[PDB]
Amino acid sequence: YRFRIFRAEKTYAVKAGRWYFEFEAVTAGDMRVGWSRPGCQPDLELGSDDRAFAFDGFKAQRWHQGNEHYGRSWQAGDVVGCMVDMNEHTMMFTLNGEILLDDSGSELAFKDFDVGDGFIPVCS
Repeated sequence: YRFRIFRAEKTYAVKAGRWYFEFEAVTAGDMRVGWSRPGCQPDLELGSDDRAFAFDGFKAQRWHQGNEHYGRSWQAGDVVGCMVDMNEHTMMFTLNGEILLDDSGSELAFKDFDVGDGFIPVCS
């Protein structure tokens, strides 16, 4: 028979040189990391405006006004290095020492952005 945003002090903004910092994540959930301007919203999407340039590995996408598939995803217990060069306006991301690649075969993530008043590290 409801994401949380974290950043540094606005006075620590940079306008020249090469600046690099690390972001470790023991998990692989919703996490974005990048560089914002000292006017970015603490409640808006990290990067969805002209005030931040980020990267989200949960979908392997660089984050700007829109999303573009960039790099690869991470896993539990990984690190990512952010580098920003202001003399040439270039941002780069390295997942565990491996430089991320875009679809056009270029290691560069963002290019040709105005310095404005500075770039501060930011995570979400």
